[PDB]
Amino acid sequence: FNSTQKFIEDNIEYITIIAFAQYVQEATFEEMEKLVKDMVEYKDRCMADKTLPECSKLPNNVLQEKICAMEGLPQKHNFSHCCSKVDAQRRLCFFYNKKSDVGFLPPFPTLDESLLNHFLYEVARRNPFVFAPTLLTVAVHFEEVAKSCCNKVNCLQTRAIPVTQYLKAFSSYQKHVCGALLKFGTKVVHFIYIAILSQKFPKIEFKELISLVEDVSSNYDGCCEGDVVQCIRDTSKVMNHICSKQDSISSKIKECCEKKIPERGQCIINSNKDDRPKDLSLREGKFTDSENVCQERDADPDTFFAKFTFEYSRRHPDLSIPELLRIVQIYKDLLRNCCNTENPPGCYRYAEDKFNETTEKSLKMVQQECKHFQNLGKDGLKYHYLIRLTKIAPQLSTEELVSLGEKMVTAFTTCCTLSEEFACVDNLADLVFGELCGVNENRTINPAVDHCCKTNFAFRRPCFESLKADKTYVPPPFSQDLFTFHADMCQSQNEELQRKTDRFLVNLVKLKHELTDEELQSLFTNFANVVDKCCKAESPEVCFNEESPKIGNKGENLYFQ
Ligand SMILES: *[C@@H]1O[C@H](CO)[C@@H](O[C@@H]2O[C@H](CO)[C@@H](O[C@@H]3O[C@H](CO)[C@@H](O)[C@H](O)[C@@H]3O)[C@H](O)[C@H]2NC(C)=O)[C@H](O)[C@H]1NC(C)=O
Ligand SMILES: *[C@@H]1O[C@H](CO)[C@@H](O[C@@H]2O[C@H](CO)[C@@H](O)[C@H](O)[C@H]2NC(C)=O)[C@H](O)[C@H]1NC(C)=O
Ligand SMILES: [Cl-]
Ligand SMILES: [Cl-]
Repeated sequence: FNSTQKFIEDNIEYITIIAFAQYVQEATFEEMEKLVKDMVEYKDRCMADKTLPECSKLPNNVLQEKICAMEGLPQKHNFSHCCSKVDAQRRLCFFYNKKSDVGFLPPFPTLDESLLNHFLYEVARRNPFVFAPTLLTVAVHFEEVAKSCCNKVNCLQTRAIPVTQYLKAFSSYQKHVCGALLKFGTKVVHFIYIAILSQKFPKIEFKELISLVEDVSSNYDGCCEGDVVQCIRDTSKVMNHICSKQDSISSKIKECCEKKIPERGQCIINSNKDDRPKDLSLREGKFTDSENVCQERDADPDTFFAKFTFEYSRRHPDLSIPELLRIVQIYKDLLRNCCNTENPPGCYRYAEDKFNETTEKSLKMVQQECKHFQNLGKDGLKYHYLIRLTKIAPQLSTEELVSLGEKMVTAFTTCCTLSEEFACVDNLADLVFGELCGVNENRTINPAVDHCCKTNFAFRRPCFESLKADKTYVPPPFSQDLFTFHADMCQSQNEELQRKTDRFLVNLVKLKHELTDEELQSLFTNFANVVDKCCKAESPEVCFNEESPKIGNKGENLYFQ
């Protein structure tokens, strides 16, 4: 508690900036400095004589009251609805005020302890759900990278790509878990963390595991709401707990546990899975071999299924978290049928065959996907996913479809060569569909997608992969200029030329949504061939208009279907 209390008081400036910038993404840096002043005053007035009326209140309620008391702010950035509520309803309104879609903001500025203040402000408002320990550790990595630049501005933009990659990996997992908490409730977060921690810390004992999962679950309730102070406290408490029982949890965290807040926690999260105990059997037979499974379930169902997840997950370090959860659900459903029959021990005896069956099906699928990646390359496989994604979710904006497609192919670029490609691919690919379904909102894309988002956490990815083209789709008009090529397209440009190509393909699939995937891929390759040839020509402009495939159908020139 007391080291954590010191850390919070010493970093109150950074923490205040994170909270306000995440909650009110439109607020300016000058307004951040206003709230920093008022929060530093609050800190001092509490240290000097704690016994005050305002010192008793929770730090998120205090922060939100002072945001709500700023002259004109609620109405200026459209959050007066939240200030007109109080307490839990206000806190909930502020959580709902966050926008994952940060297109409305400009590009990220070029920096040349105000540097950290500015970095934190600019990162936090663009990543409104990322937890504070992650963000404060990202900034410490930015200070080191900044300082290793003696064109020192362009030195900083390069070299920050690994820092940015560290941020997005963490926030992608945090958003997936928070999204799951909103849509499915705390029970599912518990089962996610039973699987994760059991897999990562296989020598841990069940009772200590369940204790640790309760701590992590409470950490997520605070962090997902956006309560930065509580998130720092609850995260420290998780890491204190792990480091105090270190030799009974993991032999891989020695160096981590010697570090300070908040690097300690990030090291632990990043650490490798601990090795399986020598004496750990290949299978725990009591879930299938015993004749008393149904009564053990009936004595305490949630604890019984938690124990199953623990015992299965620590023995299967090569399954993804979604695959473990699918296995839990299959075991649960098998016992729901079996335990009301005349001979329950009979049908549940071979549950491991159902488990092996689904695992084999999933592994085959990933093998096939990685073979397509090897055959086609990154871009080739990206175009296949852009077509499929646009077919099933054509109501999404083209920018979002392109982002989702880029994230989907990066799962394969990261995972396919590695040992244990199956776990890596399936874990990363699950995050992509998580992004699709929303963090702090229930999104309305189309009925079939909405059904996959909301019905079942563990079976979400395979639900989506079984969807056919959205036959409900009525496209808006598209202007001809979306499909025209300009002379600027003919140079060795950055990956904003790749984003232009991706946008073209997505818009094309929207326009021509009734064509087959093969016909769309053929039409797209026709356009690419024409750009390859016309970019070698003198005057590419005229070449494109006299060699491009027709997309319209005569008497229809500015606006297509
Ligand atoms: C379900 O699938 C699993 C694996 O996907 C099957 O596990 C295999 O079971 C056999 C015998 O039960 C294991 O044999 C052992 O192999 C090790 C090799 O290091 C050897 O040292 C031991 O003495 C022993 O012979 C085998 O390891 C294991 N396979 C794997 C990959 O772990 C299991 O048979 C399937 N269960 C059902 C009910 O279908
Ligand atoms: C988004 O969907 C979730 C999932 O149904 C909603 O959560 C439910 O909220 C009601 C009361 O409003 C509770 O009775 C349920 O227990 C909640 N379910 C779960 C699983 O937590 C949530 O209200 C929706 N949010 C919005 C803004 O529409
Ligand atoms: Cl975020
Ligand atoms: Cl920590």
